[PDB]
Amino acid sequence: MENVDLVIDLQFGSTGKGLIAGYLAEKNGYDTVINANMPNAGHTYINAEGRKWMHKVLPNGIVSPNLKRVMLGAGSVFSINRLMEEIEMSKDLLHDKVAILIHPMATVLDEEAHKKAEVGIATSIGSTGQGSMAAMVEKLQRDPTNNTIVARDVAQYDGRIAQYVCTVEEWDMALMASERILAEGAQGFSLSLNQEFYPYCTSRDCTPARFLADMGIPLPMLNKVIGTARCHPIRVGGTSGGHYPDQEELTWEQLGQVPELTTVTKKVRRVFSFSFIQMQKAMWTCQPDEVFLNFCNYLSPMGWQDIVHQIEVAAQSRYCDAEVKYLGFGPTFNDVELREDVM
Amino acid sequence: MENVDLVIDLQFGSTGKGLIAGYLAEKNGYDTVINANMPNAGHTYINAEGRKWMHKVLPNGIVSPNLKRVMLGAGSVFSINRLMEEIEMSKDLLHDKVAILIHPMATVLDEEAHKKAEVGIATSIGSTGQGSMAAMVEKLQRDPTNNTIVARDVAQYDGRIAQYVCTVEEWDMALMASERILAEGAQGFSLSLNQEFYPYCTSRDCTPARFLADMGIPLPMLNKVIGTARCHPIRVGGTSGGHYPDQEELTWEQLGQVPELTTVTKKVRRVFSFSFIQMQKAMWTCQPDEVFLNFCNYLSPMGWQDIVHQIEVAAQSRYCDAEVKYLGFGPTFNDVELREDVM
Amino acid sequence: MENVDLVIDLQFGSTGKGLIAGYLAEKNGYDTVINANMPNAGHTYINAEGRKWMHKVLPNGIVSPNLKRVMLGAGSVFSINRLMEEIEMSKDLLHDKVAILIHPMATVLDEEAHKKAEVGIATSIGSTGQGSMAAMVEKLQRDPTNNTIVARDVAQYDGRIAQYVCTVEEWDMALMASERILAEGAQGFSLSLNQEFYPYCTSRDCTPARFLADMGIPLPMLNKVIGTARCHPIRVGGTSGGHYPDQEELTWEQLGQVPELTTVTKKVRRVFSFSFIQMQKAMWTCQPDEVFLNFCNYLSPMGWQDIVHQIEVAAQSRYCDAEVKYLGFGPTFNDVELREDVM
Amino acid sequence: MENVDLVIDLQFGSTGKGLIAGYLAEKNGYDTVINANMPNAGHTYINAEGRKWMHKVLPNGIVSPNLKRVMLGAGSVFSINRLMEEIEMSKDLLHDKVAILIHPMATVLDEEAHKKAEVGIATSIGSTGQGSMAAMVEKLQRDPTNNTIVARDVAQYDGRIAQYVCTVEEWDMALMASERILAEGAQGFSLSLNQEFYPYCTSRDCTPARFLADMGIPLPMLNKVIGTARCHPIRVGGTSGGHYPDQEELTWEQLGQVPELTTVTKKVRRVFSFSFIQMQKAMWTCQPDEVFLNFCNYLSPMGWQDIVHQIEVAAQSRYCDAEVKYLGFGPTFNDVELREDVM
Ligand SMILES: Nc1ncnc2c1ncn2[C@@H]1O[C@H](COP(=O)(O)OP(=O)(O)OP(=O)(O)O)[C@@H](O)[C@H]1O
Ligand SMILES: Nc1ncnc2c1ncn2[C@@H]1O[C@H](COP(=O)(O)OP(=O)(O)OP(=O)(O)O)[C@@H](O)[C@H]1O
Ligand SMILES: Nc1ncnc2c1ncn2[C@@H]1O[C@H](COP(=O)(O)OP(=O)(O)OP(=O)(O)O)[C@@H](O)[C@H]1O
Ligand SMILES: Nc1ncnc2c1ncn2[C@@H]1O[C@H](COP(=O)(O)OP(=O)(O)OP(=O)(O)O)[C@@H](O)[C@H]1O
Ligand SMILES: O=c1[nH]cnc2c1ncn2[C@@H]1O[C@H](COP(=O)(O)O)[C@@H](O)[C@H]1O
Ligand SMILES: O=c1[nH]cnc2c1ncn2[C@@H]1O[C@H](COP(=O)(O)O)[C@@H](O)[C@H]1O
Ligand SMILES: O=c1[nH]cnc2c1ncn2[C@@H]1O[C@H](COP(=O)(O)O)[C@@H](O)[C@H]1O
Ligand SMILES: O=c1[nH]cnc2c1ncn2[C@@H]1O[C@H](COP(=O)(O)O)[C@@H](O)[C@H]1O
Ligand SMILES: [Mg+2]
Ligand SMILES: [Mg+2]
Ligand SMILES: [Mg+2]
Ligand SMILES: [Mg+2]
Repeated sequence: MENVDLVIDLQFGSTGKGLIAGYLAEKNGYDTVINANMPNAGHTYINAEGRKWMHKVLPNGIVSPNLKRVMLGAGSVFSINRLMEEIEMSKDLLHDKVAILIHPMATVLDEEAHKKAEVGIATSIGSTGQGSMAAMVEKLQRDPTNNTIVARDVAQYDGRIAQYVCTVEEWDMALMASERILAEGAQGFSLSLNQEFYPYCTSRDCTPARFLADMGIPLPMLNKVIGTARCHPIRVGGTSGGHYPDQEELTWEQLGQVPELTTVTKKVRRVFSFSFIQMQKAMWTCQPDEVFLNFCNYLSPMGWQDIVHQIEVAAQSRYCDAEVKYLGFGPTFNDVELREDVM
Repeated sequence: MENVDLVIDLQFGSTGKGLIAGYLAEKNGYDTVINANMPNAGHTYINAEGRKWMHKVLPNGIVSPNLKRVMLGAGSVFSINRLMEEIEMSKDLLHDKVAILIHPMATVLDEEAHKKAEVGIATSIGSTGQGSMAAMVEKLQRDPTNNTIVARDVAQYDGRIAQYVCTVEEWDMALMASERILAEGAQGFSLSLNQEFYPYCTSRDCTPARFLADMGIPLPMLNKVIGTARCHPIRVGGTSGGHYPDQEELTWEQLGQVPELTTVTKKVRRVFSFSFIQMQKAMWTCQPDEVFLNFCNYLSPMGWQDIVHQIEVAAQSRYCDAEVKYLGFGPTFNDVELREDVM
Repeated sequence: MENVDLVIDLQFGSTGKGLIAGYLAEKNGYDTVINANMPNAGHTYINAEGRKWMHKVLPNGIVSPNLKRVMLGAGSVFSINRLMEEIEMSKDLLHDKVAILIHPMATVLDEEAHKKAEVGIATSIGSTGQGSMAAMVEKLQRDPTNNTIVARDVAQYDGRIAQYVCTVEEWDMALMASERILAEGAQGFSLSLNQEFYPYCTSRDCTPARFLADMGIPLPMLNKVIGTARCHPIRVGGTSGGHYPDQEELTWEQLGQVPELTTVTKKVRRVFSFSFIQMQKAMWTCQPDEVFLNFCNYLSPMGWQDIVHQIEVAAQSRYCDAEVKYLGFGPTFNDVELREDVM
Repeated sequence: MENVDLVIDLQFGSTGKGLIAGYLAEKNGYDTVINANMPNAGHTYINAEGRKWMHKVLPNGIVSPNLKRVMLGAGSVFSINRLMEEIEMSKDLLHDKVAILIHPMATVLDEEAHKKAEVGIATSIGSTGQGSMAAMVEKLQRDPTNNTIVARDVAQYDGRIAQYVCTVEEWDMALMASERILAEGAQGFSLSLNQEFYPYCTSRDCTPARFLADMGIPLPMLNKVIGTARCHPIRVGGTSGGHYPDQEELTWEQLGQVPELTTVTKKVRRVFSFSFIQMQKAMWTCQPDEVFLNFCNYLSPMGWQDIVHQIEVAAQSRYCDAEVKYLGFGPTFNDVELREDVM
C-alpha cells in the first residue's frame, strides 16, 4: 500500500519543488499525480528539450510518461480561468486516457472579492495577496445559503469544471486504484502558520502531515518524503518576516547573481545564508528520506559539498536518516545531478 | 521513535474517546498526553472509584500514573476560564513535577465576540456555536496589529497562562524527550470539513493526518491508531446534517433508552442505525490498528457481536487490519472489556 | 467426568465467595449450580447492571446464562420462608425450564425452637445464633417418630417445597446428566470444627472434602478448586475467637475504611492483618488450583501485589500449584480483574 | 503426592474391611495407618499364623512391617479404656519407633452418659446404642465451659492420652512426612445418614469424601479406593431398616450357614440377596478403583463368579473402572485370593 512519494520544501519556499517533481515524474513514471495548491505562487519545470511549465493549479508531474490521473485535493484554492489555461497548455499530455479529478470540497477562488480582502496583509505581513486565505475563510464559514465557494456547488452553474468535479468515494477509489503516486507540497516548512515567525507566515502548516490531510491521503500510503532546499534560502520581499539566529541577510551582489524576482508581483526576493537551525527544525518535523539540494550553481564545489554534510548531520541529530540524493545546478531537467556522481 | 498512540472517532463524534483515553492512560502509563481540542467538544472519563472528568481543554489521559507532560497543540481553541477550572479540578494530578505546555500558536477564545459570530450557523447547520471557527478565522487573518488571539501574545497581558505558554523549540524538545505519548483526537471522521456532508460538518478534517499536524507530531512517531465507534451512531440536535444511504434515524424510545443530551449544549442527540458505508469510508482514511466498540449495552450479545464482525470485514475491505480489541458496556473504566474475554 | 468447579473460603469467611460465584457463572455458563448452606451465612453478588442478590439458601450462580438445574444438598439447613423469598426475587431466572432440586435429607429450620437453642453460644462463642447446629442435631437424633426435620417428611404437609424435594436417585441422576457444575462452599477454612480455634468455630469442616460430601458429589467429578481470600481477613463481632500468631487485630479506622457489618446480624466485623500461617494451613488442606484475592481496594498496588506473591509462595510450600488468577477491587462483576491484566 | 489407599464398604457394613486392611498392610507395607472410627462396631483381622485383632479404635493396618505412624482422626469417637486395652494388646507392634497421634479434636466417649442417651434409638432404629452420636452432639454444642469432650481438653486431666494428643500442625506434618498411607473407612455406603433409608442409618455419610474429611486428608493425596462387598449383604438385627427393590431377605438356614451374630450385643445379623441397585448406587458415589468380594465361601464357583461380573458391569454403568481384584473365602489372611488366580 506504500506508494506515495511526497515532495516538500525545507526552508521558506521557492527552492525547486517544481524542478524535482518534473524530474521524478520523468524518471519514475507515476500513474497518479496529486496536489493541494493555493494561488500563492507558481511552480516551474523545464525539460531536456526546453519545454517550460509554470503551474499554480496543476501538479508539475503531468510530464510522467505513464500519467493516468491528475488529482486536485480538498485543500486546493484555484482560479477556474487559470485551470482552463493550464489544462489547454498541456492538452497533448492531458489526453483522452488521462482523468482530471477535482475534489468536491476544493475551493473556487472569486478573484474579484478574495484579492480585495488580502490588500491589507499584502503590505503588513508581505503577503502574496492572491486571495488564498479569504477563499479558505469563506469555505470555513459553512453558510448553507452559499453555493459559490466549493467546487461541488460551483459545478451546478459553471460547466467548465463540472466534468472534473468528482464525489468523495470517487476520490478514495482513484487513490485505491493508483499503482504509484507523486504528491506535491507547496510553500515551505518555515512559512507554516504554526512555526515561530507567526503572523509573518502562510494560512496553513507546510508539513507532510498537513499535505497528506489536504490531499485526503491515508498515512499507511506514504512511501517516501523528498525534501527540497537551497544553499542560500530566500524569503519573498517586503515586510515578509524574520530569520533564524544563525543566519544573515545577504545581497544578490555578494553572490554575484542577477537579483531574483517573483513571476507576476515582480517583488525582489530576499536572500539569506544557510541556516543549520532551520535544517534541524525542518528535519525534526518533516523527516525526509531523500533531499534535493538546489542552487549549488551559486557556490563553489567546497561550498555546496560542505552544505551536503551539514544537512546530513542535521538529519541524524533529529533521528532522521535523510540522504542528499540530488543536486541542482540550473532550472532544467539536465541540471539535476545524482550526488554520488558529482561528490 | 514510534511511541504515539492516537485516539480517533470513526463516526459523527461522541462515541467514547474520553473513556478509552482514560482507560489506556491507566493501563499503559504514558508520560506525555497531547491534544488539540476546540470548545465545540467535551469528553468524559469515569474511573474505577467513580471520579469523573469532563474536559473541553485538557486531555483525558492526565489520569496516567506516570504523567510528566500535558501538551495543548497549535490547533487548540480554548477558553482561559475553562482551562483554569479544568486545572483546578485535577490539581492533585497536575502536581509540581507535571509540566503543562500550551503551544505559542494555540488560539485563545473570545467568549463574547466568537460566540456572537457563530449565531446563525448554530441554527442553520446545527452548529454548537461555541466560537471555535470564529477564533480560528481571527488567527488566519494574520493581522500583525492583533496581539489578542494567539497564546504567545495573550500571555504578555494574561498571567494565568504565561507559565504554560512555551516556544516552538520547547514543544519539539518535549515530544523528543517523551518516552510514550497518548494523542487524543476530537469530533469524528464524518464531521470532517472535507467529507460528503459539507456544510453540515466542523471547521477541520477529523482524520489522523490532520490531528498529528494540529499537534505538531512528526509522522515517523506514530505507533498505533485506536479508532472508536458506537453500535448506534449519534449527531447533535437540530438541522445538524444528513446520514449515509444504508442507515436510518431512530428514537431513544425504539432503543428502550433514556434520551441522550449533548456535552456542551443541553440538547437532545439524534440517533441512527449502524452504517457499514460509514465504516468502510472511516477505515479507508483513518486506517486504525485497534477498535473500541462502545455502547454495546444498548444491544443484545448477538447484536453487538454481529457489529464486531461487520467492522472487521469493513476494515479488511479497505486494506486495514483493524482488530476490535475493546468493548464498551458502560461509561466507566470497569465497563471497558477485552473483546477476547467476552466473545 | 471432571466437570465440578468448587468455590471455597481460605480464611474466616466473608471473603467474596458470592462475588466470584456470580462472576464464574456469567463467564463459564454452568448448566448446574449446587450448594449446602446453613442459615449462619449470607452471600452477595452484584452484576454489571447493578442488580444485587443476597442469598442464604440459593446458590449465587443462578445468574448463569445456561442455567438448567439449581440443587440444594443434604448438608443444607434452610428456612422455607427464606427459600420462598429468594425464589420469588429471582423468578425471571428460575423459569419453567429450570429445575430446583432439594435433597430429601436437607434440614428444614424451625426458626423459633432452633434459634432459641443457640442463645448462649451466640454470646459465649460469638455464634450467629441462626439455629444451624440445633437443626443439624435434631436430624442426627434419627427419631423415626419425627417427621418435621428432613425435607422429604416436611414436604408431606408443606406443599411450598413439595415440587422441589426429590429422591436420592433423582439427585445422583441430575449430577450425572449435568454438563458443567458450579459448587459453592460456605463459611471458611479457619472456621472448621476441626481447625485449631475449637470451640470458636462452626458445626462442620469447611474444606473441599466436606463440601463435596455435603453436596453428594463423587470425588472423580472434581475439576478445579477456586479458593477465595481477603488482603485483611475478617471475623464476626463479639467473642468470636482467636487468631494466628503472625497476625494482629486492626480497626476500620487504621485502614481508612467505613466499618463493615455482618450479613445476617447487623453487627460490626473484626478485622486482622494478612496471615501467612493461615495461608500455608489453608493451602495444605484445601489445595486450590486458582485463587481470588479480594478487597485489594483497601491497599495500595505494592501492598496487594506483595500479598499475591506471599499466597503463591505459601501454596508452593505446601505442594499446591495455586495461581492467583483473579483480583477483586469492588463488590460488583466489573470490579473482578484478571491478575495477568493488572500486574 | 498421591499416596493414600482408602478402604470403604459398598453395602451395609460388616463386609471384611478389617480383613483386607490387614492383608494390604502386610503386602504393601504402609508407614502410616489412619482412621476415624466411632464405637459402633469392631473390625477383625486374623493373620497367617492365627493371631487375631479386634479393633474399635486402632486401625487394623498396625500389622504393617514398616509401621511408623498410627493416626486417629478428628472424626473419631473413642473410649479411652478401649484404646488403652487395644494398644497394650499390640505393644510388640506399637514399639518405641512407632508414633501414635490422636487429633486434638477427636471425641472422648463418656460411656456412662453417651450410652444412656442412645437407649431409645437402640430399639426404634435398631441402633448399636454405643454412644457415638450422643458424643458427636456434645462436640457440636461448642460450650466453651465444657472441657470434657475433645481429646485436647480431656488430656489436661487424663494423662493416659496426653502423650498421643497432638496439635493440628503436627497432624498436617505427619501426613506430609508419610511415604505411603492406609486409610480405613467404617460402617458402609447404604448406612449413610444421607442415603435413602434415613432415619434407619448411622450419624454420618459413609463415603470416600466424608472419610477423607473426617481424617483431615487433602483430596490430591488420594491414590486408590478399595471397595468391599459380600455375596449376600447383611444388616444388623432388629428394626434396622429396609432394603433395595431388587433384593430379598434370606435366612442363614437357606444358605446352609451357622447364624451370624454381632460380637458384644449378640444381635443376629439379617442376610439379603445381592442387590445390583445397591452396587450401581455405591459405584456412582464411592467410585472404587479395586474391589474385594468377600464371603464367596457361602456360594458355589458359578454363583460368586457371576457376582464378580455383575459388580464390574455395575461399575462401568456409573463411569467407574472398578476391577474385582480380591476374593475372600474365609476370615484369615490365607483366605484372601487374587481374582486372576481363581477365575
Ligand atoms: N538551480 C537553479 N538555478 C537557477 N534557476 C533555477 C534553479 N532551479 C530552479 N530555478 C528557477 O527558480 C525559480 C524560482 O522557483 P518557482 O517558485 O518560480 O518555481 P520552482 O523552481 O519549481 O520553485 P518551487 O516549486 O519550490 O516554488 C523558477 O523560475 C525556476 O525556473
Ligand atoms: N458504554 C456506555 N454506555 C452508556 N453511557 C456511556 C457509555 N460510554 C460512555 N458513556 C457516557 O455517554 C456520554 C458519551 O460521550 P460524549 O462526549 O458525551 O462522549 P465522551 O465519552 O464524553 O467522549 P467523546 O465525545 O470523545 O466520545 C458521556 O457522558 C459518557 O460518560
Ligand atoms: N472488593 C470489595 N470491596 C468492597 N466491598 C466488597 C468487595 N467484595 C465484596 N464486597 C462486599 O462486601 C461484603 C463482603 O461479603 P460477605 O458475605 O458479606 O461476602 P459476600 O461477597 O457477600 O459472600 P461470602 O460471604 O461468601 O464471602 C458484601 O456485602 C459484598 O457485596
Ligand atoms: N469370608 C469370611 N468367612 C467367614 N468369616 C469371615 C470372612 N471374612 C470375615 N469374616 C468374619 O466376619 C465377621 C464380621 O465382620 P466384623 O465387623 O466383626 O469385622 P470385619 O470382618 O473386619 O468386618 P468390617 O471391618 O467390614 O466391619 C468377623 O468376625 C470376621 O472374622
Ligand atoms: O509558494 C510560496 N513561495 C514563497 N513564498 C511564499 C509562498 N506562499 C506564501 N509565501 C510567503 O508566505 C507569506 C504569507 O503568504 P500568503 O499565504 O499569500 O498570505 C508571505 O511572506 C509570502 O511571501
Ligand atoms: O464533538 C462534537 N460532537 C458532535 N457533533 C459535533 C461536535 N463538534 C462539532 N459537531 C458538528 O459539527 C457541525 C458544526 O459544529 P461546530 O464545528 O461546533 O460549528 C455540526 O454538524 C455539529 O453537529
Ligand atoms: O459465614 C460466616 N462468616 C463469619 N463467621 C461465621 C460464619 N458462619 C459461622 N461463623 C463463625 O462460626 C462460629 C459460630 O457460628 P455458628 O456456626 O453460626 O454457630 C463463630 O466463631 C462465628 O464467627
Ligand atoms: O460398623 C457397623 N456395622 C454394621 N452395622 C452398623 C455399623 N455401624 C452402624 N451400623 C448400623 O447403623 C444403624 C445406626 O447405627 P448407630 O450409628 O450406632 O446409631 C443401625 O442399623 C446399626 O446396626
Ligand atoms: Mg514558487
Ligand atoms: Mg463529545
Ligand atoms: Mg457471608
Ligand atoms: Mg464390624
